[PDB]
Amino acid sequence: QIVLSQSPAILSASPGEKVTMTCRASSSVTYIHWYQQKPGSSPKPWIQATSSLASGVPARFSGSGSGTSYSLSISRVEAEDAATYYCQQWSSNPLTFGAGTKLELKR
Amino acid sequence: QIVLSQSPAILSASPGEKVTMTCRASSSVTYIHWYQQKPGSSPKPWIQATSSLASGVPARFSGSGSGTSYSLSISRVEAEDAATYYCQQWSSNPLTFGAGTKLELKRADAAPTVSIFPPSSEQLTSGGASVVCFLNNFYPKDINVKWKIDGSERQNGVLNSWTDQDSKDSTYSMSSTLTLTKDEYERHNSYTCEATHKTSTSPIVKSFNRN
Amino acid sequence: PHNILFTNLTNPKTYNESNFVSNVLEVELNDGELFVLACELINKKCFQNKIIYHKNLTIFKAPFYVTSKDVNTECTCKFKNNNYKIVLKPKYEKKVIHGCNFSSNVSSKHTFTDSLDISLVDDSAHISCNVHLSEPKYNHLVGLNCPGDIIPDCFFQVYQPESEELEPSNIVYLDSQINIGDIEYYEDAEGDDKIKLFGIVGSIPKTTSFTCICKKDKKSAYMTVTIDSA
Amino acid sequence: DVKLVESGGGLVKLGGSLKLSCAASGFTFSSYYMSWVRQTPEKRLELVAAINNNGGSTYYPDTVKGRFTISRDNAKNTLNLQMNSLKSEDTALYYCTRQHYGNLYFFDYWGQGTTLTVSSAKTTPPSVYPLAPGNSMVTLGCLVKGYFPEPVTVTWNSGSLSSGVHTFPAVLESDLYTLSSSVTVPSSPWPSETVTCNVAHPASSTKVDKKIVPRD
Amino acid sequence: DVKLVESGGGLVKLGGSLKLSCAASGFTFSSYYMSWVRQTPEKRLELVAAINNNGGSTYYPDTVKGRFTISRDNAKNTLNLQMNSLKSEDTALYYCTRQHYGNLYFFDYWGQGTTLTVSSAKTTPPSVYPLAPSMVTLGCLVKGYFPEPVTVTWNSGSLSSGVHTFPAVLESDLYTLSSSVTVPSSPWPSETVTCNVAHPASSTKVDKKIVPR
Ligand SMILES: *[C@@H]1O[C@H](CO)[C@@H](O)[C@H](O)[C@H]1NC(C)=O
Ligand SMILES: *[C@@H]1O[C@H](CO)[C@@H](O)[C@H](O)[C@H]1NC(C)=O
Repeated sequence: QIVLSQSPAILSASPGEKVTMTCRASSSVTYIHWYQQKPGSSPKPWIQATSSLASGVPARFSGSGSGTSYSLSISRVEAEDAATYYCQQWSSNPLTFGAGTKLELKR
Repeated sequence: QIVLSQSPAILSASPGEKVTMTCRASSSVTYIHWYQQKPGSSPKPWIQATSSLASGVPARFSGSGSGTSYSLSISRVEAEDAATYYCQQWSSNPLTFGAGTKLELKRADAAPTVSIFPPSSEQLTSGGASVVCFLNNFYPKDINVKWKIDGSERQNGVLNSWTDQDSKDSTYSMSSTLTLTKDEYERHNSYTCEATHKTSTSPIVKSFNRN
Repeated sequence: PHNILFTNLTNPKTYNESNFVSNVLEVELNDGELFVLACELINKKCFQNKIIYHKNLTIFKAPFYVTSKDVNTECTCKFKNNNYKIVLKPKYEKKVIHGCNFSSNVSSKHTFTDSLDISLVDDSAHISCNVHLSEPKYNHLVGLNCPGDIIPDCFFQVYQPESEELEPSNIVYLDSQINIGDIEYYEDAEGDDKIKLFGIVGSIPKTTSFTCICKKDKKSAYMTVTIDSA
Repeated sequence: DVKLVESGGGLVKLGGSLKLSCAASGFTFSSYYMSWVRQTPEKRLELVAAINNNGGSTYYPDTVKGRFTISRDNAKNTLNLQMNSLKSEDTALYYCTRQHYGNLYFFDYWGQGTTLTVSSAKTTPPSVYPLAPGNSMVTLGCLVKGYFPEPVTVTWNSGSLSSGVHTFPAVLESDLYTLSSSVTVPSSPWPSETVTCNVAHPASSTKVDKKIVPRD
Repeated sequence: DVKLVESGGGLVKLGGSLKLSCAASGFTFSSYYMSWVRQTPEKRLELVAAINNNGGSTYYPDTVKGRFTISRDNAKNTLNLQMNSLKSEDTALYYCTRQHYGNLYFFDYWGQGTTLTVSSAKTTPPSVYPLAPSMVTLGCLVKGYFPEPVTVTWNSGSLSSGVHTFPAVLESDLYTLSSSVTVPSSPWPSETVTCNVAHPASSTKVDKKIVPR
């Protein structure tokens, strides 16, 4: 199977900061889906096909990568972005998810 | 002189929509500057040299065009983008601006928080008598106001003022004031402020009686 | 016919399968040279720039600037059930770029005559960096290395020079501005730094000048170029 | 940082003359093209006059050519615009804005503007009337009536009361302005704490503070 | 609106078997790939099983291959997962999610999940202990219960601000948690403060009034 490594585990940031998480795959993968999960709810589709943004996802979000290196970037972090973010691959059976980078705030 | 035509005059859009305004020039121009103006403040530099973004302008904004057709585009409209946008040229003397494109942003259908006020006893002693009627934080902008003195309308002496869209909550607010002579004010009892808004089939009225 | 390298592998200096070494053909294309090959390309595509693929024939023009001596465009032919490889790369000359490097990284692949670290300049400022060229004939590279936005699209479009009187300066196409023909253009990117330049060969009708603007965050700069003749 | 402060605006009678000045700070004034740009009541931006960095050459659109005159004192970091033979059409808010050849003549800094009114109507002071009635929150008001001309400033509790405040624009009644400002506070401070609107009318040199009390 | 409703989850003893069903509404169920995906206590997401639009072909990762069995009734708009020989590792919250070849197999819709617990421990009721000694901080210790959940409220829910209900933890095989409420010195002990602990699995409700020591 393909191991998806998400770093950092905890991504603490202050509002306005440009932040970026990283999804490193064991082998090469052609795409990475991104899902945002806030406590009390199931995951939500966030970034489709590596770079396309799901409906209602604000423009500050951005996806970029290829091969064994993908990323998700927030230009100006807003308070509402605090959540855990998971990357998903399915270039070969089985479909695997990532450990999840949790966006924490600072005060 | 180069005439800069901005269309549409009012651009209504819901948050997230991909919107684009258009700056049509009478003759060809080599570049178009863009400035954003929100009420209470002077214009702010927004897009430089047709496509370059001013410092701090969010990446969702974009500029493009050439010749007699230029544009400004927002990928995912945010509530804070509601403002008036002006395009500016200076390919030949004189430097001319555009009429502007005011950005309307769709919102939850809000009913106006109406409130009527009888004329102050201080104004009464001076011989005048103005009744004020506020209609705040409503959406859509479309609304109507009438004054019903003891049931009968009194459009004569009515002044109305409207604020542009609030950039925070995307709502609108309006003030109406029927002025009357102290004598005419005393000759009647009921003073009503009727308002017709999409939020209701029946008009939101607010009346006060001089007991 | 004086600047054509012709390699005949089908049915003005004519090379054939004798000049190959172990079925390899290393071709050093001078800046003022052309290469016309006649063969049946294996995958009909090639050149891992300005190339023309026409039927069983291919023609390639030498680029003015080359970054690494290893970069090369490689074609593979198949004639008489035999495979021949042709490696093409321009003569390696480390030409200097007559312009301003606004970036701060020093491990760049490009060398600029002038330089001005925009990161050091005051915010809300607009500092100039002038570059001048004064030769009868030219064979130079003029460009800039901006870490941020560049105004306008340089150097296909350029910004007119400043007017003494109160007249506006406009954006023009470089071809019209300097009034010469085959202006070669080249672009590059080192991290966030953008490297846009243009080449110039031959003389020039009239001494003319232009400007290109580079902004980064709240800081700004602009490079003014001036070339002369007659 | 950069800062441009217009001054000198007010009411001028038909055909009069007035000098507006602009103070500059926080940048090399001598290296930036300055320009006066106005805004009409119809909300239109128009270039009035412009000047180069060294003050040599100037331009004026034909609409105001010969009538107005721009000027700059680089030693004092000041920009002046002597407007003569003013017509009613010149009634506008005049901004002081800058440009630089090195930013493709971009207006990266404007001012707050100074308001010019060209009319023959007499300068009249305002008459502040309190708006109060006689149940979670409460909306209070402040009626400014019968003044001339704008500029006018309405604030609540000397500026501390900022949230929930709508200051509606002014309108001409017969030939005098009239406006109002709403303020919405909870019902807790309505009988307990004091709320005052601070109306100022510089043209008439008048400052009024009306504490909103219940109707008795 | 698209809707997916998981159901059937609960506590299963070691080696047992259980069927989970998912109700779909608001879209053409027959045109979408369905899949069961579970979330471990480590908060990791794992694909359990998937099925094609017509129900023909299916896939199961080797971890559960043969044990579990996915199925779909397109006439009833339902997705079923018969899980057999359940092990402790299968303890997870199971989501019912969809995909489409036309959206690059994107999970654009997920249900709220149904919680599966695979353990042999016996159902045990809780033992509420009060925690008593400016903003005075009071507590409520819930000890020795099984299984999860447990609802801790203060003053029947009215006391909501300044309340931290810490997560539960396995002691030996039973859970244990606590809830911290912080009120000023004035309302306590002058006015009463009570924690309401309920354990539906054991059909038990406890209300402990916090009194000074
Ligand atoms: C080119 O190749 C053809 C192969 O048939 C040969 O007949 C011809 O003589 C060649 N010409 C040269 C100049 O090598
Ligand atoms: C140039 O230097 C910067 C230093 O911040 C570095 O981030 C970048 O990777 C360097 N570029 C190359 C091509 O090494």
